[PDB]
Amino acid sequence: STKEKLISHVMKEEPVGSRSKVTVVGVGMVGMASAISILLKDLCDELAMVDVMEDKLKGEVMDLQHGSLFLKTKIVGDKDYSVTANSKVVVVTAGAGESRLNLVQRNVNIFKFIIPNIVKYSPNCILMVVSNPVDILTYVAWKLSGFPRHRVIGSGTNLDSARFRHLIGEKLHLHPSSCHAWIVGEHGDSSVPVWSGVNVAGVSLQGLNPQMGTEGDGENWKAIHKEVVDGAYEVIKLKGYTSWAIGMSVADLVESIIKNMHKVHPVSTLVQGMHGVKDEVFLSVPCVLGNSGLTDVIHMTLKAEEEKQLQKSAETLWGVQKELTL
Amino acid sequence: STKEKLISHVMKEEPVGSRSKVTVVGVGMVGMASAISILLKDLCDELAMVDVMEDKLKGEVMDLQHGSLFLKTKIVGDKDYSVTANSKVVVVTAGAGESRLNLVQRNVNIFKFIIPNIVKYSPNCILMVVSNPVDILTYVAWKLSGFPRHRVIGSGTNLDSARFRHLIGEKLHLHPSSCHAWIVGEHGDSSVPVWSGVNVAGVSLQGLNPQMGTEGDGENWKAIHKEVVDGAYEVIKLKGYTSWAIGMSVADLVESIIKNMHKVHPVSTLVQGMHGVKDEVFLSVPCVLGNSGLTDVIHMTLKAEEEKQLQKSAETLWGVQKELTL
Amino acid sequence: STKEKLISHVMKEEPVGSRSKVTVVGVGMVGMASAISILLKDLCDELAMVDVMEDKLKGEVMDLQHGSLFLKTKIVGDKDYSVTANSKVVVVTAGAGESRLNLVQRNVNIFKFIIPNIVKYSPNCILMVVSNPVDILTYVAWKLSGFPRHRVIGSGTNLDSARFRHLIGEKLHLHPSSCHAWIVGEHGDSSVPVWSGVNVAGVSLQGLNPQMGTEGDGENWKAIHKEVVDGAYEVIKLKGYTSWAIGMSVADLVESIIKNMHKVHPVSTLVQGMHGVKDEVFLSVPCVLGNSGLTDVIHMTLKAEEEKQLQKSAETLWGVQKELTL
Amino acid sequence: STKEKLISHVMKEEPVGSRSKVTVVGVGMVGMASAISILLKDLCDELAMVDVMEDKLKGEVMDLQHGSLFLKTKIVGDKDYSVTANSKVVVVTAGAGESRLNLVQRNVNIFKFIIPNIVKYSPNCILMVVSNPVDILTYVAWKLSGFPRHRVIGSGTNLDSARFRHLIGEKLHLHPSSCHAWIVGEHGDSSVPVWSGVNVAGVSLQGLNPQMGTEGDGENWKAIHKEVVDGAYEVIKLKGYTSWAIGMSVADLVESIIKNMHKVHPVSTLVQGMHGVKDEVFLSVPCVLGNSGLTDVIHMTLKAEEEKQLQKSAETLWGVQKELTL
Repeated sequence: STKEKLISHVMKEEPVGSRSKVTVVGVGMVGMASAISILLKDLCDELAMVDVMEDKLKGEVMDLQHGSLFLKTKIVGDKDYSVTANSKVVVVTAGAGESRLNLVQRNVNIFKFIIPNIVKYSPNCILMVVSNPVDILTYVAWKLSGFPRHRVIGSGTNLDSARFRHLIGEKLHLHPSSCHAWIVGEHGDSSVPVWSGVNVAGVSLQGLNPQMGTEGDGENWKAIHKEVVDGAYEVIKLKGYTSWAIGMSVADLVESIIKNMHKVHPVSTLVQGMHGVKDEVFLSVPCVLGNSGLTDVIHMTLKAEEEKQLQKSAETLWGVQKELTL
Repeated sequence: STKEKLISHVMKEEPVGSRSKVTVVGVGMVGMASAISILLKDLCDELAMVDVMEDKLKGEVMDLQHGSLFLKTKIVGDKDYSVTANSKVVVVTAGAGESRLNLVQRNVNIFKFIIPNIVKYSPNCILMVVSNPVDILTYVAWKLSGFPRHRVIGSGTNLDSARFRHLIGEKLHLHPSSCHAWIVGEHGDSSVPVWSGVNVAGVSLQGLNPQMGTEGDGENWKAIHKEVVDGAYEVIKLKGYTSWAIGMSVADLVESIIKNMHKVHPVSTLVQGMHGVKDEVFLSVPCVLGNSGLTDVIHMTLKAEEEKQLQKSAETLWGVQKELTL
Repeated sequence: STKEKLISHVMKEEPVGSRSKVTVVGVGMVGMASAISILLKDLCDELAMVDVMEDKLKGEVMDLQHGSLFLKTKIVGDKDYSVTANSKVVVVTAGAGESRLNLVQRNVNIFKFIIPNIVKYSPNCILMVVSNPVDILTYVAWKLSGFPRHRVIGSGTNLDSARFRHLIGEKLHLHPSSCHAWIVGEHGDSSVPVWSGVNVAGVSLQGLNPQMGTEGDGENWKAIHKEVVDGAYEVIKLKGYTSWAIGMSVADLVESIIKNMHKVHPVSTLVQGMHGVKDEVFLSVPCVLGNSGLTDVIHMTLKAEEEKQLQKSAETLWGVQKELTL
Repeated sequence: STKEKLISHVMKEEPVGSRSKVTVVGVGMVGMASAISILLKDLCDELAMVDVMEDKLKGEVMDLQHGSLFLKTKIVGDKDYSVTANSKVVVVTAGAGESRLNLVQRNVNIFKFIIPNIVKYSPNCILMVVSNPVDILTYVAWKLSGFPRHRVIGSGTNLDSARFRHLIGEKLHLHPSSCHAWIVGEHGDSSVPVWSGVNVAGVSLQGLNPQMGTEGDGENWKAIHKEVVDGAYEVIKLKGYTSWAIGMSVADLVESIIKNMHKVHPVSTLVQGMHGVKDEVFLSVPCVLGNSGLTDVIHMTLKAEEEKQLQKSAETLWGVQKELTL
């Protein structure tokens, strides 16, 4: 044949195979936005996709294969989980009148099928849980997977902190990366915007505006936080989905892991014994991320009323968790 | 306020404003895939979006604004075309039992509204036409815009040539960029896969397989070409749309223009007087692209039966064009 | 000829020419490290070099031209300053028993030849002064150039702040970008490490260690600062030059300008009227950078003894300046 | 301490350690240009340096450590080779009236110390030999290392082919990546510019100019080749060294290996049994590169007088080799 006339294999032993392999579970818009952001940034040597909707999957994966010229990653995708084998990272994005309990249980049924097959072909992978709710669901994945605490991570408040920095940048006319601000705790309505850490170039903003975040504030910084959390709702109440920002925040998280940067990200993780948290639950706090997974946590010096909010959420979170069939 | 306590403006004169501004017309999946690929690669200092579907637009643009932390481009989007002002590139992606004539006329009605508003706020912009059919539609945009030939470009056979190189890479187990092959002419069913230029490292493949592309071929290289053109149909017959590969091929085209690389891309452009083409029509041939737009065309040495295919398409293309209300 | 047989020019009007053009004045190791970092990161569409040592220049520029395949920038270099024409940014790196006064005057003689030729071919360029001393020398360039305050920038404490964040990252085992800390004022021995702004994820370090930076400190954070400033001396006392870190910090500064990011960098600029500074001198404070140049300055809330250090430096700086022949 | 108050380690087991580790042997300008290009492009998670000149080394490595903020790689450097442990790639750059025989033997003495220590801490590393002469020296490293053919690669004609494409781009006013041309065989004076493969967009140039490369050529294409090989000499006869282009060509080679791209590069490798080559020697031919190393070779269809040149070089190369003390 032509291939033979043209090429002679000069390697005796079997190829070592991919080494930065990432798998994205789920091909809804959140998976594809995660996948295309990962590919566009050259973060891994192989990207695998997986979902129960076989046709939808094959169309996504065929489409991305067709751009292989502008990329640097091998792309695979299949319904069988042997396609995900030997991943370093597995980003889980599969998802959901009705009760929160019960909406949670369904999402947990979904995880019951997925996790075992992931563990089966990627025993040493790091799980990065992305589907909502993320705090409880990272927990589910963690006990429902057997992995050591450090290999099970929830995306937590990463995007919201990003979104919070973006909104603060627009108010100030500064690029987002020059505005520093952190949102922690339970992702969504009950998250904690830590006003004492909001600074530009180490200059405390609350320092310049002591009422920042309170009812005495003449500039309604609290509404910015509310805007961050109403984020997904406003976008979906507009184009009927959310994806882009999340996908970019996923690739950001993944780059920190695969390049072993020891970078600090607000992500969801086991917080028992932090800030008075009694129960075994997951919440976002600043965490160190590398290729070992989540290696370290940062202890922010939180005021009493902020530790309190974190304790109340853990109770609400643990309320639901005790009701779960795992 | 806090901003004032913190920041003092030390520039007397008005800001010079964005200088690499790109606008993507249309927020279907092709526009967003073009937009997110452009943003992920840091290609411009401002990306603007525009579409008649105001709500859908605002949701897309709000979503991408929310990732501004991981990006380096200012993002705008509005229904009014003053938002597109001062673009360097305008990528047009808006689109369509029924006759091809009439499906074309509708797409041309769409262009009649769009083009004038684009020309109005970006008199010196380069148009890159992407919606199908692309050959006739780049033509429409060109006379319907008044721009000099070089500022009006059709994406032509860029992605298909890419897809062709990808498929050839999978057969050979080589990265796509090491397999060189060109598809020219009218985009779609009647395109020309130039077998004499198919090489790896300057080694002619047809040289090793003289029957390449013909009925005497023992390896059916012709079917690879057919696969490239059945591409969009197979993907859509699977996930119900196409986007990813096109978006990446758009950003590739845009990078070559904005960085002024004088790079060679197979794109659609005026071919009258090339290869015996009599009529005023657009087809893909290798073209030089820079920040001036499309500066040069390459004359491939085509065999007679390949010049013939290009002439027949131009007649079919000019058949439809003469019927158009412009 | 072959070119003609192969290519036909299809553009009637003159090319628009380069639009992100950067010029690096000086081909010592600092210029080349600036140039290669700028090129490796795709920041501009044309990089020009210039230096009085014609042969050395031509060898540097020929060498970088030879890698044009892995790059995306046009590369020029000449002794005549018409080669620098139409730059957006001009990074000035040309440089020097003896008195500081007199070492300064020589560097100022050097600037007297260079600046006028730069202004001549790039009337609207932004100057980024890099050679030491940088605070006085940015000043020299500014009055000796006629440009509005915002188009004249000194690299100030950018690298030192970077180096400070790197050293803090090694002590903490965190990536540099997760450790935030600022050094301001007069670059070198008398710079100010602002301990109140040193934080990881908004968590004040001085908050955890109240003695940070003082003689009561049980961890000698002051020595870290001293290490940052002894930086260039220790490296040169080892390999006989410094370049790499500076070059990377230059490209960082340049990217913020050319992509119009409105990002915050500690750079040297006019500080009269800031923090009790009476005299017309330049020092590093957090500054907003975009494609307009230096648009905004940040007012850090400095303690009295830190405003005092800045005032004393300005007097020492203005001591020398009043002695200069400009 | 502060670190403790701030950070709690939540990982029980030992970190997995770096996974894309590259080591550059040698801190002359070729090593640093290789190192800074590798770092600027985010290609590995750890870059190690090594050289017998301890002080020079420590100054280079300290300098690059100081830019860790703008980078994503951990940087190490030491005289002891345990610092190079667990590298995926080891780029060897250490180097040399007098005879070629004897200049070769000295370079081979140098390799005798280096190779064993490399093999000792990186038993499964891929060697990429860069120092001149490269063809014989890759050979030396190969038998003098014990590695399987595929883990021992010479940089061969990579840069020269790049330089050849750059020069062809300047003549044609096309970006280098759109001009395709290959130089093979023994690197330097006796290399083979394969005129039949010189094309733009699959269009044979020799096709348009049948005399290309010969004494009947009206455009002296042969002189372009001579210019490529006189490259290093002309640059050094100007600035007193060469580095930049080589460093960029090294990072290009390294990216293809670490991302497992299966990309085609003209590199030096065992050619016995190719094109009539009898002897055990190394020359450049198009080779497939991935994370397994050099997996495949391409058989170019060379005319008889081009196979002859390759055979004559192998004899000249094997002339010297038989004289070596290994």
